[PDB]
Amino acid sequence: YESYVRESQIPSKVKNLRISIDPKAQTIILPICGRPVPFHINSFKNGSKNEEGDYMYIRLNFNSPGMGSSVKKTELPYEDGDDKEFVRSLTFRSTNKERMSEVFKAITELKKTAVKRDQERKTMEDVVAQAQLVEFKGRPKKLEN
Amino acid sequence: MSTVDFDTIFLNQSKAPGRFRITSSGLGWKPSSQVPTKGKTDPFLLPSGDILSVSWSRGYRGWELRVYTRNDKVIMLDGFEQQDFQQLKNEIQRTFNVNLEHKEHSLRGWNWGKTQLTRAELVFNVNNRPAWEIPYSEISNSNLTGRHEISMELNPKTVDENHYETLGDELVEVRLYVPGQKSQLFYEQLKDKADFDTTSEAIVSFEDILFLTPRGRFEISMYANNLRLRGQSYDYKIQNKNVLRIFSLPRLDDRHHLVILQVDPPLRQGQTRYPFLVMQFDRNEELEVELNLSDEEYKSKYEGKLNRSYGTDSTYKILSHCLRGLTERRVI
Repeated sequence: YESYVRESQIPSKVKNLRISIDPKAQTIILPICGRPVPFHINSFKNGSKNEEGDYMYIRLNFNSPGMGSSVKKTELPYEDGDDKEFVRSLTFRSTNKERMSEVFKAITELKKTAVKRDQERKTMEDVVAQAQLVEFKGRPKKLEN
Repeated sequence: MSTVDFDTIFLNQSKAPGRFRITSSGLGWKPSSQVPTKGKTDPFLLPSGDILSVSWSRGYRGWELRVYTRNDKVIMLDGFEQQDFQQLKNEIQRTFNVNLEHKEHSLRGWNWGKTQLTRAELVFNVNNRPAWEIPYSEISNSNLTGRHEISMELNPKTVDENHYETLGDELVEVRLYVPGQKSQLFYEQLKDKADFDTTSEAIVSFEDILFLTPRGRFEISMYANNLRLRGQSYDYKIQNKNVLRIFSLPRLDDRHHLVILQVDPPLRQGQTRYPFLVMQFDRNEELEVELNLSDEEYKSKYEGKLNRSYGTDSTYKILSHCLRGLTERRVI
């Protein structure tokens, strides 16, 4: 999967040095030291929100090997690699509690929509493309109720 | 002497825009006088002799000029337009004899890659491209959290007499997972680079406690005013005032012991709630625990309420005594 191919694809709304979510590209742009780093909802695992004082500390966890997601070995959300290092979690803080709560809700909703679409695909995947039913040109035999 | 100047440039993620200037003596940045920034109005000045290398890359506010200094500091200047690149390249080359490098960043959205400890910054590479970099000066502390897990705490930028107000959401903590038998060597190099000093928090912690309600395993971290339950999927913060009652009840199986907390308001997971937290201990489970308290704070606040050290006694007894001492609730 991919979040963006060109820097132009990144929305102009990103200009705020804050967490910006792109539902169309299923991407969570995170402000890491003035860097607009995109994180695809597929790489994202689960999130935990904790309002500590005036700052809302939200820890966004990501898929990491070792008893991680419930997904079977057949499909892995990352490429196999013993030498690959992973971003396991990022914790952000903000003075604005309401917006930060809305951002967390929107990340959680985006994940639910992604999982639902992947289940719907799988319920249609192994299903072999069947031929089209040919209607009977006369009065068909029927069983009612 | 052609002084080249750029308006609307921001220094190190400053909230206020400033005027950036290139001179034969070095780089200068001054905040624009239109914002009442409780704060020194003094121009930032970087001498020409301190400039090592300069990179150009995409930032939040347009393009970012990242200046590497000989003193292992990174200076970030953001707010440039794409057209400014040709002018900046010619002026930096002419004035400092330094090449302006164009650095393309990974936009794939992958959380896997390779970390690379560069002289002044920690770089995370995704498919041979930098995804993000963290200057060592922004790292406050680093701590091995498991056999393959490295947690870096970042200096929370609040109010310092020498720093411009930052604008946005701030990164506080980064956790990396480094597989292979490798994370200890990675940690040692990073720790030695900036002499990171380990710290200890939480009066007392209890790891791997089995809850029957909510069903799951939780770490219990106790503080002076609050109790934290840390769970793989759910973190809870309970104030000590919200604990109404503590029950310590033996199970009839004569093998497990129940500790039960009544909490008001009841904990929430969505629709139905948890007015009672039910913990399950083995009766043969023994734990030794020293309280993380100074001798002055222990004597003044906790003397006769808590023991300074608990010997190797049953975990549920130590936990019930700690809960009694911190919540001031009677154990039933």
